Amino acid sequence: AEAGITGTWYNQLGSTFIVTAGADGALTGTYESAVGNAESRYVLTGRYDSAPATDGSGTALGWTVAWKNNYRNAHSATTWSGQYVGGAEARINTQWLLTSGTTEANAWKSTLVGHDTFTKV
Amino acid sequence: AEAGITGTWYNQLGSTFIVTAGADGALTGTYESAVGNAESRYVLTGRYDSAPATDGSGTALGWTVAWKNNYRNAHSATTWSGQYVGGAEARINTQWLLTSGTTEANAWKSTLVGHDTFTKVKP
Amino acid sequence: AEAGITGTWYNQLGSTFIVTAGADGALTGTYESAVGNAESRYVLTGRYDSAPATDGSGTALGWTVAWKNNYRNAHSATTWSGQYVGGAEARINTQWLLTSGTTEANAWKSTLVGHDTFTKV
Amino acid sequence: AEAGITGTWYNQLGSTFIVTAGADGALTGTYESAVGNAESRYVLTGRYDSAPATDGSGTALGWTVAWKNNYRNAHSATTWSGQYVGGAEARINTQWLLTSGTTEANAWKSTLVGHDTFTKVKP
Amino acid sequence: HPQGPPCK
Amino acid sequence: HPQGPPCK
Amino acid sequence: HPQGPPCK
Amino acid sequence: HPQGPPCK
Repeated sequence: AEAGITGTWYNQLGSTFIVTAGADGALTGTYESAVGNAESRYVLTGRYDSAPATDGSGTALGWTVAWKNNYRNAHSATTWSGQYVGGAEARINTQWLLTSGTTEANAWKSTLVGHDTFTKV
Repeated sequence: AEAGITGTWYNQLGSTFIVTAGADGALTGTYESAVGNAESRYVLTGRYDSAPATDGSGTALGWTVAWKNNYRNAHSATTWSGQYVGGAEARINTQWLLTSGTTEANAWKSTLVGHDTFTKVKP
Repeated sequence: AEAGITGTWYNQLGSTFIVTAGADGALTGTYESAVGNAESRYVLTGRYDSAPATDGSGTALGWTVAWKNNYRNAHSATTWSGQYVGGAEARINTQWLLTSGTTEANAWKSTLVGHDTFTKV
Repeated sequence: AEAGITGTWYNQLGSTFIVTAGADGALTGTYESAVGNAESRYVLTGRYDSAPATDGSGTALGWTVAWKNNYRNAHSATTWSGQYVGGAEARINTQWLLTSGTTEANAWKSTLVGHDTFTKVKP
Repeated sequence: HPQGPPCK
Repeated sequence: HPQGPPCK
Repeated sequence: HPQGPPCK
Repeated sequence: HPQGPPCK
């Protein structure tokens, strides 16, 4: 449901995503990596459709995480694009792009693509 | 660097991207469709590496636009992931994913992929 | 295992993929769509690593299907890129690109990207 | 059309693509790395729509190259999916996926995505 | 499209 | 779609 | 990379 | 990688 996005989600790799969905389309939160750890946390910001279609379609959304925090800088950024489906088993199904900052010479293999499914379990 | 990214940029389709990079790695701005009057502005938010490498390496960044504003709602969102390359001719080279809200049955064709290159025009 | 690719695989949508892996890297077969049906079949051709690494890595492969047969022409083609992992539960994990033939004007949204996992069940 | 695709093409990195389109929708040929002597040739196989639309629409096609030959084996395969656009300046515009064989644990970063444009040089 | 699921 | 060019 | 699984 | 440019 609308603010059904708000919460803690986990993906198949064990990363945790904590977000707040504002009534007007904003997505803000923390994305934490492996182990849980202390600052394995990175800031994330995104946007979503705050007035989705009234047909059983999912809600489009997307967000970004630049992999730099006060402890690490992996000179890369990831964007996840996908949709939220609520209900008994709510999930966020995404495809993502991870681009690393390279020199021109390596620009051809600067971007990895994958997919992740997040659940609240 | 934040200055370098801040400004107005255009891509090969004629769309407008106006961004401000903040010292904390944040990106805020507006995205506009190719020509098409004034009410074709959408909010964008993203993040960039505020401490890139020395070398002639690009600065990684990314942002998202949910295609809904006070005039239209296309039930979709696009995210651009790429690198900012500064110099006299600064460019932001990206790959993007556009996902539309679908029903369970069309979920298989819910995402389009493409690439855009942005050229800087104003600071 | 090497010629463990040969066989009938199914994906999460119900499509069936029947392939023959030649000792030198070729992949040939039929890809059939929904319902099973008669010619819901399309020809596929690809390539794979016939000398994969001797470390527990999967085997890289890829193939293409142009969606035209003697009954239908959907003016598009799909390419699946991924790897094969054998064992008790053999699977072929892929990401794919479906490009439709468009006019210049629509070229910007000519390509869809997704992912499929095939199993022999 | 098959003729139109048959020939030698090069992309912006300097790689060579030599293809023959057969009447049945088949594509066979060789792909070569950017400059780099003779033993940098790999086999390619693909398919294209042998009955495209009238209109000025491109012809969809795709092909794959497994980066293994008698000299090297990079344990990876790339597939290009795109459209052939004919005319006096014919071009094949593509998006590609390069997947490397990995262990279960690095499977998450096993695939790279990019785009290449090919220009025709010989028939 | 023949790549998708059935139209049942 | 606001991400594509102007129309015809 | 922080996006991947643990290095355990 | 044979898909990228010549080396340095």
